[PDB]
Amino acid sequence: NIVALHVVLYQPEIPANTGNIARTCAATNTTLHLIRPLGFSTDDKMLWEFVNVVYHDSLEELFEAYKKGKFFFITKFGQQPHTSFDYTDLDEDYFFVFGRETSGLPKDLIQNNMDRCLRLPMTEHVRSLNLSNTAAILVYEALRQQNYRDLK
Amino acid sequence: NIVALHVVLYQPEIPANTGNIARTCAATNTTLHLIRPLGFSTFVNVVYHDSLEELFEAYKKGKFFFITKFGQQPHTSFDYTDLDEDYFFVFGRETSGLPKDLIQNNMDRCLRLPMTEHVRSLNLSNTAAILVYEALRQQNYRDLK
Ligand SMILES: Nc1ncnc2c1ncn2[C@@H]1O[C@H](CSCC[C@H](N)C(=O)O)[C@@H](O)[C@H]1O
Ligand SMILES: Nc1ncnc2c1ncn2[C@@H]1O[C@H](CSCC[C@H](N)C(=O)O)[C@@H](O)[C@H]1O
Repeated sequence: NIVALHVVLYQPEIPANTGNIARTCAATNTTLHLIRPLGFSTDDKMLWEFVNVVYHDSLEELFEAYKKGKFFFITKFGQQPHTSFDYTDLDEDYFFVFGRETSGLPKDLIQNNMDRCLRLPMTEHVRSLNLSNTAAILVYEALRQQNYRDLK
Repeated sequence: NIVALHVVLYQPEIPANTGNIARTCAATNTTLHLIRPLGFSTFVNVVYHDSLEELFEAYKKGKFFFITKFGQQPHTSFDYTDLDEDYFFVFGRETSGLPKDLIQNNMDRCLRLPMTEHVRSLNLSNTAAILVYEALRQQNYRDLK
């Protein structure tokens, strides 16, 4: 990857989602960060040697380890779509941070960072999209902006 | 008033994939077409068909795109904003893809998601979400919030 992209899963609950996201990360040279506690064990079958997976014990651990990272929070509280920012700077570590399948991201985090919160536009017919689908959309939007460098 | 978008699943195998795709379709006002036989027993506009040929003859005017690793152009290389057109994104089965004859006779409409050499393919539901939201992006998400 020339642009450094990261996907962060806060306390993921369903291993099929994390496995599918790891597949998307391996397909795009994106680093996958898993914030413990997980809803599954790492020997779960539904859940890798070509994907960069990092485990963290807290969001704070991750924020302090990338003091220079550019963080975006994917949440329905966002007031702007995922396509409204540029993800092409070659000197930035970009993070897309996703909440738990049932409960989302910590409310305080969203409230303090509304200007970096991204919403996927949807009808009113559905509460949210599947976590792995949302992550795939975000990653391929950033790759689109880079005209899919180093991919084929 | 709105772009008519359609997602077609050819003989889908895994219910969880079809369920997530139907959720994405309900989220975006996209019509979901399922081509039987399904691998499973059965706000989303879902239409069942007994064959792809039934679908092609029922939309003689439709604009059909086939989503396959054999495509030599990315999904973003076509415009999906014409308000007079029915756009179809057609996806293969999770194990074996689309009928080979279909791909060979339609390579000019065949779309591939760029990936690394590390992975054989993306999850089916993830691929369909990427295609739908690409079309929506091109429209600046008119009708949505
Ligand atoms: N339409 C959307 N806009 C922004 N983020 C979304 C989204 N759909 C799903 N997500 C992401 O997927 C994660 C899990 S879905 C969580 C939704 C849950 N029903 C709730 O009400 O809390 C969310 O935390 C967010 O990161
Ligand atoms: N990287 C990619 N580019 C284009 N289409 C893809 C894709 N990844 C998955 N798909 C779509 O998702 C469907 C299921 S993937 C199934 C293909 C299977 N691995 C095989 O050997 O045939 C495919 O038929 C295709 O429609």
